[PDB]
Amino acid sequence: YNTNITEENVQNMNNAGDKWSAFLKEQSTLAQMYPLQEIQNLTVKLQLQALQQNGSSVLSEDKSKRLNTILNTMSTIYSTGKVCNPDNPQECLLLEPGLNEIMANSLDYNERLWAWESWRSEVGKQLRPLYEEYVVLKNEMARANHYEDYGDYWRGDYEVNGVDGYDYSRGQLIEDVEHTFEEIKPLYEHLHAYVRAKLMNAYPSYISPIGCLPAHLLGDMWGRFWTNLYSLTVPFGQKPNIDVTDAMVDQAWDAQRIFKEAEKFFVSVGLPNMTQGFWENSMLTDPGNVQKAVCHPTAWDLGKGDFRILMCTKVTMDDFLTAHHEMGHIQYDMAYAAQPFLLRNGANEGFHEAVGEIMSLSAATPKHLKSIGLLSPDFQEDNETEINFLLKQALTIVGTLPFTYMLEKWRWMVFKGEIPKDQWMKKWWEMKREIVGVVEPVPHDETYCDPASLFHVSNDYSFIRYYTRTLYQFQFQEALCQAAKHEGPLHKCDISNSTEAGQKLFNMLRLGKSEPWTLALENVVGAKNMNVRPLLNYFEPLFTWLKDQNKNSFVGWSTDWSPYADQSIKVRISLK
Amino acid sequence: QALQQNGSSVLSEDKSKRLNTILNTMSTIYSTGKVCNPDNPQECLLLE
Ligand SMILES: *[C@@H]1O[C@H](CO)[C@@H](O[C@@H]2O[C@H](CO)[C@@H](O)[C@H](O)[C@H]2NC(C)=O)[C@H](O)[C@H]1NC(C)=O
Ligand SMILES: *[C@@H]1O[C@H](CO)[C@@H](O[C@@H]2O[C@H](CO)[C@@H](O)[C@H](O)[C@H]2NC(C)=O)[C@H](O)[C@H]1NC(C)=O
Ligand SMILES: *[C@@H]1O[C@H](CO)[C@@H](O[C@@H]2O[C@H](CO)[C@@H](O)[C@H](O)[C@H]2NC(C)=O)[C@H](O)[C@H]1NC(C)=O
Ligand SMILES: *[C@@H]1O[C@H](CO)[C@@H](O[C@@H]2O[C@H](CO)[C@@H](O)[C@H](O)[C@H]2NC(C)=O)[C@H](O)[C@H]1NC(C)=O
Ligand SMILES: *[C@@H]1O[C@H](CO)[C@@H](O)[C@H](O)[C@H]1NC(C)=O
Repeated sequence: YNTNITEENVQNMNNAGDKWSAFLKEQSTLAQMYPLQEIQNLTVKLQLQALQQNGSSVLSEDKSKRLNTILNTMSTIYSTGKVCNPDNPQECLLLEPGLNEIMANSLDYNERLWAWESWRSEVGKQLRPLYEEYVVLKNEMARANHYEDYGDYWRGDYEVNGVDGYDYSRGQLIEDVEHTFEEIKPLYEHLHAYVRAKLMNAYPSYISPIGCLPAHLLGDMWGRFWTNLYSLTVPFGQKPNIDVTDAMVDQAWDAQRIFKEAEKFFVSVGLPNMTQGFWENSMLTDPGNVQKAVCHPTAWDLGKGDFRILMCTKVTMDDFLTAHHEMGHIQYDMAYAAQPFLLRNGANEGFHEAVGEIMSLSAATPKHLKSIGLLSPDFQEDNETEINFLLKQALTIVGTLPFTYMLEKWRWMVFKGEIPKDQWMKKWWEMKREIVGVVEPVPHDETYCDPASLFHVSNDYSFIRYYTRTLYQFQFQEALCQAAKHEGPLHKCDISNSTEAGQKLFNMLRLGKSEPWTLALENVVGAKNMNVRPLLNYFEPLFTWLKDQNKNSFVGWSTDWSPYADQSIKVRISLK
Repeated sequence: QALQQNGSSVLSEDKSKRLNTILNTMSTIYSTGKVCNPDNPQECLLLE
């Protein structure tokens, strides 16, 4: 279907998916009569547990169809929402095209404010009752499955039991998250202060030097990433960053050389060759013909000895990095190729994405570019280029940590009933002021529903995977080239001509889900929990640079200023 | 007589462009107006 869009392909989807789901349900019902606390062999007990879930079928039929209808309605309203200019209501814009481009390119305060306010006011108002009832349905469903709430069901992903002291209680996750965020707060404070100081020049008379930042100036709809502010926060614009886009042009690099170069890099690292069958039954480059196919990169796990990658080639570095990312996914896929079907997966949700990130990062270093030959040896990069690159990386990495933590904390606290239904939005914004340090431009009462505007929230998805993986990557960094005796800066780490790092990686790759992720961490990193020290060590030079640059500044913020307090009027009424 | 009509050009140039813009606006808004059901405000219907 991805290769060929036909109605026959769509009905083949429907039939195959229905058959697979029916087979899974019938197998679960047949195996449910096997008791659990009798098999001491863990590698089969894990399969029994992974096949034992009764899912939403415990819930009533009418309630089940109502829930499915509500989910479909939420997805449809998110996908087809539209707002537009009051001045000329005859032209209207969706969210994915234009509006995202507007918020990622526009420099007008009024335009950004209007778009940010209008999208929420015209989507969240519709979405509010649906979520208010969906949370109740999910809570009932979770309680029907011996869980405290749906948040407990989500947290059960990391839960490990009966492995003689390596167990991890579900409640322990919260403690780890808060302890990690405590050490992250000081660096985020400095970064936020520097960003506010830099934005003071772009939007004068709109930002208080000690207040929080207005929400509609973050470069994104919600602020999940701060990359779009790079042009407005460049430390040294006189010298450009590391760009080699003309290097492949000079050598006339077609859209085939990328994969061969990736294979050569893998061979130099120590990993074996690649399957010719994979080269044949794959989609290295988009045909470009009249047949539509999605250009979104994705690795496939067909099994049986064949894999493939779907991504539209192009002569640019990002394509090289994405190829490395997907190739890492594919390597991890063959890593558990000799495992049962129940074990043909990663240790948890944050394992597949952690491998591709480190793989791309190892090849993204300028040292690798110099070694390849594209970057001539005589050319050199000073400290300012490194600072610019580190700031660019930080604007993507650090920015999402407080946002992700705050979102997950809000969802967890709302799923356990600790927040009264009539006191959701207020509490939400309070966290935004005190965790993230962002203040809304206009007050929002309880009729709105702001987090429901995000795709992950309105589609029943867990957001914690973006947090822990972000840590694991950097932790993997300490396990990646420190064993490979790398002595230079951590941002210059590379593992070419290092077979020990490859062996250490393979030792955990060739495990699948057969062993707990804690066991893999102890096997490679040597710990039994996620650590934040590697991340702090990675950004030490930029941390020192910020500390030097923040002497004439006020690190931190006060959660009382607002862009509307200067023109507001207070009222006081005493009826009695 | 059929060729003698001085036409609407006798008006001032700014007034002429204002009239032309307004007529075009009327035509466009009539051609592209749309209303739809509050029950499902995601699908909306034209006139023709
Ligand atoms: C748990 O049971 C499985 C299922 O038999 C065992 O896995 C097999 O082990 C035998 C030898 O004991 C091998 O010949 C098979 O290749 C293994 N694969 C299968 C069939 O799953 C496993 O050994 C048992 N756990 C123990 C006893 O350590
Ligand atoms: C989910 O699976 C469990 C398996 O135990 C089912 O619970 C059993 O329900 C049957 C009757 O349906 C009883 O005879 C057993 O005593 C129950 N065992 C218990 C309490 O664990 C449960 O009904 C299943 N739900 C559905 C509809 O799939
Ligand atoms: C780091 O970047 C700065 C950019 O100027 C340079 O270091 C400073 O350079 C100016 C003029 O040369 C002088 O103040 C000093 O040589 C440096 N300032 C210090 C040490 O405080 C240099 O290009 C790079 N390397 C170092 C060690 O600063
Ligand atoms: C270690 O591995 C690298 C990875 O490429 C190899 O570098 C080769 O040899 C020289 C540089 O040393 C280059 O001109 C070749 O193009 C590289 N090709 C090969 C054979 O991979 C080499 O094996 C070692 N060199 C180092 C230390 O980088
Ligand atoms: C397989 O790898 C070996 C060792 O790097 C190499 O000599 C050989 O040319 C490779 N063959 C393929 C299929 O690339």
